[PDB]
Amino acid sequence: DILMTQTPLYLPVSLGDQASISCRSSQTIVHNNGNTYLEWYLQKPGQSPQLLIYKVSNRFSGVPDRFSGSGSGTDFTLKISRVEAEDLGIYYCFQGSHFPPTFGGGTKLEIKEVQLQQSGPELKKPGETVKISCKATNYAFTDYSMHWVKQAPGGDLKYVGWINTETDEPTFADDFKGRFAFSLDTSTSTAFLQINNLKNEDTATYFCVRDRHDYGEIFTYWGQGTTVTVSS
Amino acid sequence: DILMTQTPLYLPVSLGDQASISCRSSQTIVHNNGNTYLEWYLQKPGQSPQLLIYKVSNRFSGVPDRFSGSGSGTDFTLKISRVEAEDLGIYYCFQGSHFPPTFGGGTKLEIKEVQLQQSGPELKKPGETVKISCKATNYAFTDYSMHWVKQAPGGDLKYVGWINTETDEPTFADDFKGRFAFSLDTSTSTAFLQINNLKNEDTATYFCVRDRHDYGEIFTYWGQGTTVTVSS
Amino acid sequence: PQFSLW
Amino acid sequence: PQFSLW
Repeated sequence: DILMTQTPLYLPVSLGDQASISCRSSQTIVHNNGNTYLEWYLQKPGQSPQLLIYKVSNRFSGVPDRFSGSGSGTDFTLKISRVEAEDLGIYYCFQGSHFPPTFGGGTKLEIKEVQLQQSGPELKKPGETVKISCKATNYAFTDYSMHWVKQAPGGDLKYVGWINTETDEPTFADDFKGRFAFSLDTSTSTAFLQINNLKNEDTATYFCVRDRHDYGEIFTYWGQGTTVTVSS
Repeated sequence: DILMTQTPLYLPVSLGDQASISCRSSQTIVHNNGNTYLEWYLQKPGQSPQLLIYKVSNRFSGVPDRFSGSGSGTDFTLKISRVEAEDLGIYYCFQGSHFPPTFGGGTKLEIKEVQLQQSGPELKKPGETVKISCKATNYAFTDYSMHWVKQAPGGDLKYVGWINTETDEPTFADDFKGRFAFSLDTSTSTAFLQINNLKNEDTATYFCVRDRHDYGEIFTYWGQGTTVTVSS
Repeated sequence: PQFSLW
Repeated sequence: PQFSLW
């Protein structure tokens, strides 16, 4: 419902240069609790997205100060004072203030203990079913919910839903109401996402994600992802 | 029709190791002009293929010398003297000697100013119609043709065809004689690919590509790609 | 804690 | 130059 319009789609740059990326929300994203859950993620080639900035301008632990986030209202910006080799990849802005949370389309930048382990890539024929698993390590599984995110072939990110790990109650984003189901197994500290009747539009990498919302962070720990290829 | 068969399918290695990939074509691939257009590409997840080797054994610009290409007739080999992290991804061989140009199926290497900007991701539904755009900057748009390549869910790459940017004449590959139309808006140095009445199988990633054939290089510059998602 | 923001 | 190979 809340569109995050991210520009530019592409940012060719030479190391040493500055880079600025902007994001405009279709609606304000202040939460009734006063916080603005606007986050910025970096996805390096062959890796899962990683959190860089949360609540608009706070740098995630370990993120270098070359990265700074700013903005308010409907306009936000991530600035990289000097681009280095490890900064190349795709950047995404994200709003987690109003359900369903939404991601910007991404900006490809290029030169001119908690762990979540997911099941392996699956090649499936349409109409079939797949059950993706996500095993939580280093925290008590039922202390935090488990979230699920879909990354389509072209890289766009879409929220699937979350499952309360204590009540076993799931919640889906409108676009995933019907053929998707969440379940869990506490004996194995594992959360599952099941997809019924595999369709072409389901081909993607699905990520399970752990939040630290009580610290002000929405998507802090990402699984390595599970690619589901529907070879019709 | 030419089949490009690569060996192995997956190539697990430790960093710093040597790696070798084989590629066999179902026929000899020498062009009537005497040249053998056998190329090698590397594609990182979510990025576009990048040209490594052309004319069998010549390194493309910017490609480090740990990469070497060799072979003849129907047996071709890509060698990497020392594998480094930036080298991981899927490698595809390719022949452009005989139309339609074909791509090998790929080999995944894993651990144990010309610019083309395409239109964002397209969330569609069957029947809908989509117009993918590709803005070519930093060169005389009418100087060179514009090629289009389709990448299927399983990563299979297929040539769609090309359009003469001066004469505006499109040339298609038998599998795209249908609902596929090439057009251009030279006033913005843009080439378009048209797909009407979308279907489930149209969900793929479409890349516009610039050749540098007068250099013996086939697909030298690739746009970042446009994935056409169809909610079938 | 279980997710409580929405 | 426009594509002259095929």
